[PDB]
Amino acid sequence: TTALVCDNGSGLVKAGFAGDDAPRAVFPSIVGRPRHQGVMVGMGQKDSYVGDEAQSKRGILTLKYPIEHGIITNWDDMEKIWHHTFYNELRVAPEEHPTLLTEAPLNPKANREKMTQIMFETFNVPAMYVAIQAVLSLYASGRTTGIVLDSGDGVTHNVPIYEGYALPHAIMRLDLAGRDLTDYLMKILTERGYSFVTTAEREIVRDIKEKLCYVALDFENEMATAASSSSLEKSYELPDGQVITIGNERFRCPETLFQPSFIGMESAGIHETTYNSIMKCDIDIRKDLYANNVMSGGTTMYPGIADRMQKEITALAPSTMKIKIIAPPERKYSVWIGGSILASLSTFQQMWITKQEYDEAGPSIVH
Amino acid sequence: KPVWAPHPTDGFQVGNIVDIGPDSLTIEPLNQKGKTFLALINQVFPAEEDSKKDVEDNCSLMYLNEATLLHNIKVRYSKDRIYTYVANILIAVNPYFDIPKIYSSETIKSYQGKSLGTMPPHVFAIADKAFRDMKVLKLSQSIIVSGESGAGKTENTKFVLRYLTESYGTGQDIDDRIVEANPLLEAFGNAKTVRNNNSSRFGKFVEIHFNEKSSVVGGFVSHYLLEKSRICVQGKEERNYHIFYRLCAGASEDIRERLHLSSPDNFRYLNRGCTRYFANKETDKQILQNRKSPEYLKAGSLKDPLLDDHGDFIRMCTAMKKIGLDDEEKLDLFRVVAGVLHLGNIDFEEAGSTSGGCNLKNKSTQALEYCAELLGLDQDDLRVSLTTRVMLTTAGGAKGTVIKVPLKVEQANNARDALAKTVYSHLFDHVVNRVNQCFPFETSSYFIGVLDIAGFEYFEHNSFEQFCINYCNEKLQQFFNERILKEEQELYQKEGLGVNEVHYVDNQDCIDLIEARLVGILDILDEENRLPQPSDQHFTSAVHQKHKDHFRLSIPRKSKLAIHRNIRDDEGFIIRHFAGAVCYETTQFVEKNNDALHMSLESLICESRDKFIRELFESSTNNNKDTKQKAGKLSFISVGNKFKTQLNLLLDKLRSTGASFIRCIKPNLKMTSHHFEGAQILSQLQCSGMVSVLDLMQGGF
Ligand SMILES: Nc1ncnc2c1ncn2[C@@H]1O[C@H](COP(=O)(O)OP(=O)(O)O)[C@@H](O)[C@H]1O
Ligand SMILES: [Mg+2]
Repeated sequence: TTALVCDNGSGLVKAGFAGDDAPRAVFPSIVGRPRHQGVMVGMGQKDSYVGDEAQSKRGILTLKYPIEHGIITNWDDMEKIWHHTFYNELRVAPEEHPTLLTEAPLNPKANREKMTQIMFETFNVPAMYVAIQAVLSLYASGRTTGIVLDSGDGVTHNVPIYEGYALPHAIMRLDLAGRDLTDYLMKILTERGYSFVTTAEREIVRDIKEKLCYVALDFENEMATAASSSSLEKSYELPDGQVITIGNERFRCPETLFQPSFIGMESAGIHETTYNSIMKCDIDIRKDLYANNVMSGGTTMYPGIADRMQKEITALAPSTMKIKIIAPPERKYSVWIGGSILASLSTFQQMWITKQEYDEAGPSIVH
Repeated sequence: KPVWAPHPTDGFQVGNIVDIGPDSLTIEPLNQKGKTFLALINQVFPAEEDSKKDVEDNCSLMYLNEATLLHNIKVRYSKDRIYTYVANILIAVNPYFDIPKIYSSETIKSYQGKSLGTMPPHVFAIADKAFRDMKVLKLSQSIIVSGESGAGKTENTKFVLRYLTESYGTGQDIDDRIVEANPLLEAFGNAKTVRNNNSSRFGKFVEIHFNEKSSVVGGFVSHYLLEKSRICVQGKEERNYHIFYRLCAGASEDIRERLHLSSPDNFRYLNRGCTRYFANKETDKQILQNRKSPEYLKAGSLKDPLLDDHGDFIRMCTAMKKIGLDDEEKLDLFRVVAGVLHLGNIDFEEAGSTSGGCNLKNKSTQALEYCAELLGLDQDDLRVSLTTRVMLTTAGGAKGTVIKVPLKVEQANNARDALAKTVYSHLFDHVVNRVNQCFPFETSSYFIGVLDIAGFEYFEHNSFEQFCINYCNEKLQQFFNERILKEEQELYQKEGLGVNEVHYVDNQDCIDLIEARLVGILDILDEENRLPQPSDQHFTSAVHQKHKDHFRLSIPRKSKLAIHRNIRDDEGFIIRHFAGAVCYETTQFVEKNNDALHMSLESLICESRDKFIRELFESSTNNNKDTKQKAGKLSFISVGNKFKTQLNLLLDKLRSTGASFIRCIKPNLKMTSHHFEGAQILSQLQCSGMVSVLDLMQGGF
C-alpha cells in the first residue's frame, strides 16, 4: 500500500514509511569484512556485517561507507545496504511499496540510471521516483522561495529555488563538508598526541565531531580568548578510559567552514557560495532570496551556525536589507520530513515512474 | 450438470459452469447471483448425479471428493448419523448432546459379535473389528484415536472400553477406575491452549492385555510426549499444569499456611500465562480473597463447559480414594507439588570469591527454607549443589580428590529448571505406577492398545513442543500411508477384484530432515547446547547455512504471508507438512532442549531422607555412589533424544501390531449441539489426510 521513503545519505541512511511520523530506521551506513583470522572458527560468522552490528564490531572489521564522494563504492556492496535495510531492518516487502530514492543535486551519470535499473530488476518494486535531497528540504520548510542547503557527509550543496522551478544559472556544489571535516578533525587531533589512523577507529573521531566542536562568533577573537585559555579546554572521555583535553583545535576544526583554504581547496567558504549564487540571480528576484536562506542536513548541527553565518552574510549583503537565516529543528531528519511530505501529498502519486512505464523504457530517458 | 464452487461461509457451494476455458472457469452459484467469479482446476470439483441422497458408507458415492464428503456429513449431521464409514476409516462427529440410541444397552447387544459393513457404522463397529482379527490371523490390535483437541477422543475411548467389557467376557475385574482416573491425570497434564480450554499436553496409551483364549488378564496405562517445557514458560493466555490452580483455590488454611502456598502471582513458574481459575458463579464466591491473583481481581473466573477448578478439587480427591491413595500419601503428594513451587522461587546472582561463579539472592532465603522442609534435603547442601560442577581425580590416580567448579548464572537457572522438570517427570510416572499397581497383568499373549494423543497443533504462536507434536503426526501419517493405502490395495487383489498397487506422495525426505543425523534440524538444535554461548539466532541461521535450498522448509523472510512479514531471519523457521506450512518461532530453544542432571544434583534428590521423594526417583535411577564405578555418563541427553527414543519405541509397537483408524471431528468451536461450522470442519478434513486417501483408492473400480 503506502510508499517507502528511503534517503540515500552518507550518514545516517534514513528509512521510514510515507507519513504520518518520524523515520523508522537510522543507521551508520557502513559495511565491514572481518580483518583478523578466526581461531575460534566462529561458528558461521557473517561475510559482511552491515550497520548497526558493524558499529558493534569496531576494531575487528574494516569499515567501508557504501557511497564515497556521492558515488557508490560498487553496486555489490550497495545492494547489501538495500537488502539488509528492507529485509533485516524495516521488515518491508519489496513488491508491496512504491519507493522513493534520493540523490545529490549535481551528481554524474550513471549513478541514478544504474541504481534505478538494478533496484527495478533485482527487487521488482512496482513504482519508483528519485528526488534531489535539496528539493525535499523545500517541502520540509514549507516556503515557496529560497536558497536550500543540503549539507551532509560527504557532499554539501547550495540550490536556489524560486516558485516553482529550479534556477539553472546559480546551482553550486561545494565538496567541503562533511567527510573532509571528519578527516580534518583526525588531522588536527594528532596535535595533542593521539592516533586514530585505523579505519574502524575513525568512527570514534566522527563521534567527537558530533559532541564537542564549536564555531566561533569571530575567528580572530576566539583566537584572542584562546590566549586566555581555560574554558576552551574541555575534557572528553574516550571508550578505553583515555581523557582528552581539546581547546584551541576545538574551535579550529568547525571554523573550517569559513576560510576553507586550511583543508586545501581554493574555493571560498559557505559565506561566498551563498553570496556568489545570489549574485548570479536576477536583480528583481534577489529581494526574496534574501531572508529565505534555509539550512538543512545534519552537518549544520554544529553550535555557532547559523549566527556566525548570519553575522557574516549580513555584513556583505546590501544595506537596509533583511537577512535572517532560517534554521529548523532536528535538521538531520529535515531531508526525511521532506520525503514524507512529498510522497504523502495528493495527487503526485501519478508523478512517479511505475513498473509498466519502466518495462517500456528500461534505463533510457531518465529525466 | 453442476459443480462445486469454494464459498467462504459454506466452504463449498453448488454452481453451474457458464463460461469455460482453463484458468478462466466462470462458475455461477445455484439459483444465486452471488460469487459469479472465475476459477482454476484446484477450485472446481464435480458434483453427483443427484443431491437428494445421503449414504451410510461413502462406497456408493461415485463423484467422491472433499465437497461431496463434507456434504454427506452435513446431511448426516441433521439426521444424527455421527458415526460414518469412510473407506476403512471411522469418522465420528461429536454431537455435544445426549442421544438415547447411542447410550442404549440394546445397541451394544445388537452389535454384539457382528461383522463390519453388514451392520450400520457405529463406535462398536470398530471395537468388534479389532477383535475378529484375534480369531482370524491371531494378531494384537492397536486402537488409535486421532482428531483435534477437545474432540471427544477420551469420551469415545470410554465407549470402546465399554464394548470390550460387554461382548468378549466381562473383561477386567473393575472397569470404572479407568473412567474415574482420567480427569485425575488430566489435573497433572491438561492445560489451557488457544485451540481448546480443556486440552491434553501428553499422549496416554492404554494397554489392555489378554491371553491365548482372548480373555482379559489386566491393564497398563503409560504416557508418551509429556509437555515438560510448560513448566518453565507458560505462555500468555495458556496456563501451566491444572494441579497448581486446583491446589491453591479451595484447600484448607491449615494446609496452605503449612505448605506455605500463596496466590499464583508469587511463584516463578506461575509468573507468565493465565493465573485465573476456571469457575462458575457459586464456586467463584467460595474462593477466598487471599487465594486471588491481581488478574483474578481484575477479570475473575475463566469459562469452560465442564472444568470448574474449585468443583474439580473434590472430584480429584474423591478419585484419589477410588484408586487406593491414602490421605497421608495425598499429603506427601502435596509436599512434592509444593516443593516444585518453592524450588522455582530460587533466584540466582553472580558475586562471590570465584567471581565468575554463582550465588543466590537474599530474598530467596525464606523460600529456600520452605524448599528444604518439603523435599527432605538440607538448605546448605542444596545451595552448594545447584551452583557447582562436581568432578574427581581418583580415576586418573591414587592421589584422588573430588573438586567443585562453580557454574555460570544462566547454567544455575538452567540446572534449577532441569531439576524442576526432572521431579515432575518422575512424579507423573509415580501416579501412573500407583494406578497400574491395582490392575496388573498375568501371562500376556494378545493385547488391545488404545492411544489418546493430540493431532496437528498450529496457531498464532507455535514453538518447539508444537513442532514435536506436528512431527509425531507426520510419522503417524507415513504409518497410515503403508497401513491404510498400501495394505488395503493388497486386499482388493486378494479377492481378485482388481485395482493396481499404486504409490502415494511420500514424505521420507522430510523425515530425514527433522530427525536425521548431522544435517537434521534436531541434530543441530542438540548441538547448540554443547556449544559455549548458545543462541537461537545461531541455531536458526545454522539450518539455512547447512542447506541453502530444500522445498520442505523456508525462513519467514521467504514466506509470502503478512504474518511472517514481521518475523526476521533469525526469529523462526517454516516447515511444509501434510497439514500445510507451519511457522515455529525461535526463542528459548536452547533451554527447552535442556533437561538433564549431573552427579551433584543426582546424589542429593535421589538420596533424599523422604522415602516418597526417594521412591519418585526409584531404582535404577537411585544408585549408590562409590569409588571407581567408573565413568560420568549420561551427561547432556536432551529433550530431543528423549522424544526421538520414545517416539520410535511407539513406532515399533505400531509396526508390530494391527490397527483401527478413528478420526473424531468437532462440528463447532463453542462445543454445543446443532451448529455446523463448515469451514472449521473442513480444516479437520484437510488436516487429517482425508482428501489424499479418497482419490488414490478409486482407480478403475
Ligand atoms: N550535533 C552534531 N554536530 C555536528 N555534526 C553532526 C551532529 N550530528 C550529526 N552530525 C554530522 O552530520 C552527518 C549526518 O548528516 P546527514 O543530514 O545524515 O547528511 P546526509 O543526509 O546527506 O547523509 C554525520 O556524518 C555527522 O558527522
Ligand atoms: Mg545529502
